[PDB]
Amino acid sequence: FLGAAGSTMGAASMTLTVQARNLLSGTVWGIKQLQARVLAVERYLRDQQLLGIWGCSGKLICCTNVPWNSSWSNRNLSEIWDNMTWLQWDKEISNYTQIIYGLLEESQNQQEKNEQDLLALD
Amino acid sequence: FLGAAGSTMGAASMTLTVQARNLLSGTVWGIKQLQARVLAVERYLRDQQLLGIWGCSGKLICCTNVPWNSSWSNRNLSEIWDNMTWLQWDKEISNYTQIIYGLLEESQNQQEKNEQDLLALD
Amino acid sequence: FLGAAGSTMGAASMTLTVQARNLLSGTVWGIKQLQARVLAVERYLRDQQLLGIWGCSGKLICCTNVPWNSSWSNRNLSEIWDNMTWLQWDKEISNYTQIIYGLLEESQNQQEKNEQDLLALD
Amino acid sequence: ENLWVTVYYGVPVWKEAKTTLFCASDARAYEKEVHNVWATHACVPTDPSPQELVLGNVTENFNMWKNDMVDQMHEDIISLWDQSLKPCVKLTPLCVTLICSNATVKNGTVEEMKNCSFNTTTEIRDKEKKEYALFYKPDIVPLSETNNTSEYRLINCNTSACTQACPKVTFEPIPIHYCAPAGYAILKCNDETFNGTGPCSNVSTVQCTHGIRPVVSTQLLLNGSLAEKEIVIRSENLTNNAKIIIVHLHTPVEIVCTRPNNNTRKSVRIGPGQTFYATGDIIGDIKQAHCNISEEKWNDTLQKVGIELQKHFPNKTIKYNQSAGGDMEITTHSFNCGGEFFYCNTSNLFNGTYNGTYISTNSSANSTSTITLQCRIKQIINMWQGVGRCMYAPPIAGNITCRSNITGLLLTRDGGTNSNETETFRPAGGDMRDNWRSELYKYKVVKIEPLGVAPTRCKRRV
Amino acid sequence: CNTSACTQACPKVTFEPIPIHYCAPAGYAILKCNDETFNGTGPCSNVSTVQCT
Ligand SMILES: *[C@@H]1O[C@H](CO)[C@@H](O[C@@H]2O[C@H](CO)[C@@H](O[C@@H]3O[C@H](CO[C@H]4O[C@H](CO)[C@@H](O)[C@H](O)[C@@H]4O)[C@@H](O)[C@H](O[C@H]4O[C@H](CO)[C@@H](O)[C@H](O)[C@@H]4O[C@H]4O[C@H](CO)[C@@H](O)[C@H](O)[C@@H]4O[C@H]4O[C@H](CO)[C@@H](O)[C@H](O)[C@@H]4O)[C@@H]3O)[C@H](O)[C@H]2NC(C)=O)[C@H](O)[C@H]1NC(C)=O
Ligand SMILES: *[C@@H]1O[C@H](CO)[C@@H](O[C@@H]2O[C@H](CO)[C@@H](O[C@@H]3O[C@H](CO)[C@@H](O)[C@H](O[C@H]4O[C@H](CO)[C@@H](O)[C@H](O)[C@@H]4O)[C@@H]3O)[C@H](O)[C@H]2NC(C)=O)[C@H](O)[C@H]1NC(C)=O
Repeated sequence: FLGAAGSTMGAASMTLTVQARNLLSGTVWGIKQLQARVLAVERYLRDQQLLGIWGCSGKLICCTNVPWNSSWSNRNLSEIWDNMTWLQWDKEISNYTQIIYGLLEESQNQQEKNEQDLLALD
Repeated sequence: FLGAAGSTMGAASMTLTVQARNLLSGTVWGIKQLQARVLAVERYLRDQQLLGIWGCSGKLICCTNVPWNSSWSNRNLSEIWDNMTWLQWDKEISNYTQIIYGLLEESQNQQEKNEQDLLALD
Repeated sequence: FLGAAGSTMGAASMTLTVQARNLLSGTVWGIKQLQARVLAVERYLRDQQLLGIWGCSGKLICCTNVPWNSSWSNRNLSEIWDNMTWLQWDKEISNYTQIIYGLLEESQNQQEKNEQDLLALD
Repeated sequence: ENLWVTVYYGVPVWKEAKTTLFCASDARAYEKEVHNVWATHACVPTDPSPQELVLGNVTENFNMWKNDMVDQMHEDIISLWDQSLKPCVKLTPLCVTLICSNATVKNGTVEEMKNCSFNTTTEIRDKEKKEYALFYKPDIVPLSETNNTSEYRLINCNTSACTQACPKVTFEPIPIHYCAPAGYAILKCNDETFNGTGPCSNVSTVQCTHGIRPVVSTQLLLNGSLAEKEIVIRSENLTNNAKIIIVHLHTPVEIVCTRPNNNTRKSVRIGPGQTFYATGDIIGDIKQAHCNISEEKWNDTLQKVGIELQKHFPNKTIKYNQSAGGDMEITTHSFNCGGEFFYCNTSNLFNGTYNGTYISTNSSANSTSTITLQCRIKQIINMWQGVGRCMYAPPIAGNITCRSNITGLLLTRDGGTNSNETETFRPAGGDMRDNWRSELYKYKVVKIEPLGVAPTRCKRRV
Repeated sequence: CNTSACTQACPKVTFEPIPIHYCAPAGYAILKCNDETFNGTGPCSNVSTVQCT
């Protein structure tokens, strides 16, 4: 489940599918277990909401059309990707994920609107 | 949530992602609240069913390969799109949405079958 | 719902969307009916997990980059396709579906990593 | 070259947070009938595998005393148990004037239990009948406003009403595997010298926890697991004397208890249909209920706990003392055994001391020396304080034995004074949170956040 | 008074056999055997499906 934990980002770039797959378990005993069985289903569809509305239909290595403002890390790509592991990373860049989500929203919606500029041209 | 309500179609063409995002709330008190917690999750996956089977994987501005039969509106594109708003439009076009769903179903499935005609050619 | 059942594979290749659509019913009476109302929703999202991670975002006729090892059937394509109906096929091919799932997983993930190989070039 | 933000799914990222938890049961309850006991019918079936998945480069914090899982299991056990007693008789027709026993034999030169008789609402409402039974002494109270000793009462009827645990259920500690719902991960600390707070440098993950024993026990943790290497000691902070101090043992001390009175079952009936059980005549000659521990084992283990206390108190030597007073439930070791509820005086296990000098106790010169604890018996269990308390444990026929292993001692540093250089420790009371927490320090549940963000040299097409 | 205690069926309820349709939740199919002399085991050669019984 968590073999990529701790290791560097490049090493962690694979086995992501194993980490995504594990959202299934159990049988019902009463209301509280049924509350556990609505489970991360709301969480899973919340992630699906976020990634689909960012144009990333399906779960993948989705890169975007928003440039990376260096003020979020101010660290080189190579020193980060080869050496850093995601935990302190998620702790640090938590200062910026929200405006990043907003930028992804507006960029994806603007790009989708621009599809009509070509999709009405053909 | 609903800033686009009332305004015309073209003005309402943006902020769609905001209105799509809002499908999350709450904490559990008993069976009835848990019934509220299965929520529009079933509705959300119904909409996912409809739009995915119409080839629109990831909700977007999806235009299709079914020509718009003018008997549904018999109104020009510009007069509708620049001036009308979606409430009375939905009230009127309710006479035709069902056969439209059928046409979308058959058109998409025929197109998907025709993928094999090229996808088995390469 | 099941018009394609029994008939051969080629005849069954259509009306698949009808069989995909039917995952909706009911109103709540207590815990057990609510347990029925979490329904195949877990099954539906399990299928979504499987087919989305295999790159088939939005259920379709999805062919993959894994060659068909003939040891799984050792039967010609035409004889299977025009004549066989799926039930005994699924009974027989159950000996191989699991390693097939593994192969689809690794093949899709390797292909997805190659998106960065190409798309870092642009 | 320019950089664009890229979103990664399937990341390992953690956040400690509250969450509902399954209950999963081992195989040794699925052979019974349904609901005999809950583990057979409600909790999901287990799986022995996967084992602990080692993690190469992890570094995780482990605060154990604030671990929510104790509360998520305290409320679980209170809700589960209090639902198990629902269908059984709610006694109520026993709050009756008990007019009973003749003179005691030889003024207490005997291991006494008292006989009493009483009027019951028989199967016909208004044709009550006389009946006789016997009870152990803690469950009878004098009634009369005067000195008169003729009339007696159950110890209830001043507290809340009661219910009888049905003969169908069993109290054996069927183990419970805790398993987090999908989307959460159980992280296991694996630092062999982990005290209870700070980091664990070697950490793993499991799908479901290995089975915990839910056994109720105050002063000694019966049938528990074992420390892998050595005796270890835990507290939220040793400076606070009021805090419970847990001790965990590597070598298991073997404890055997028995109640050799051949108590016999009797079946009174109460109103329509529903029976009520009580002790009949004892066949045989009565004898005290007691618990036995091997003396050399206890001496060696207590001295080793002495050195482990000296690891935190090298300035001072160690003594052990009697319990800190209070009522019956708090003073005495109380643990369940085959159907009864034993209560045992613990003085004879906490009268030693240690002053640096490890004596040549082992290997055994003569293994015949064994200490003995005098033990009382109860049936009216004021089980948890203010819960809907009094369960009536039905009396169980035939003589019983509960040969078991001790694995942990709950103690309290004395609330004394005078700057004693040989500070002394008493047995603690048992809050069952603390009993359960001692066997659950190894686990922590963490929220999985599989959405990721990072830079990469990409630019999608337009 | 020798067996368990009792309760009186209220006058509000009725014992008339109101029919019940058994219906499977979405994702499952009710299959009906239609062989006019199906004895009770073995195959049924003519078979259908229904939404609810
Ligand atoms: C805990 O405490 C409770 C009380 O709080 C104890 O339970 C009670 O104990 C009482 C004392 O033992 C006992 O009382 C009995 O009364 C019987 C009389 O019954 C009457 O009522 C019934 C009901 O309506 C009527 O049907 C019946 O006809 C009577 O009117 C006595 O019979 C009992 O005594 C017998 O045993 C003692 C020995 O212990 C003898 O000395 C005595 O004589 C009785 O034995 C004669 O009778 C039996 C038949 O019962 C004959 O089979 C036997 O041979 C004896 O015969 C004599 O007579 C013949 C000629 O007929 C003669 O030739 C021969 O030599 C003999 O002399 C007893 O006294 C209560 O019933 C009991 N409570 C209940 C609910 O039962 C309890 O024990 C305590 N427990 C402990 C562990 O401490
Ligand atoms: C009720 O009380 C009685 C009397 O106290 C009690 O019976 C005794 O139990 C002890 C329990 O240990 C018995 O101890 C023996 O210990 C020897 C070791 O010296 C063992 O080898 C014995 O067991 C094995 O060997 C037996 C053949 O010799 C086998 O039949 C047995 O299955 C084992 O393989 C044995 O445990 C002691 O012998 C008895 N009897 C007496 C007279 O003491 C009884 O157990 C109590 N009831 C309950 C339910 O505990």
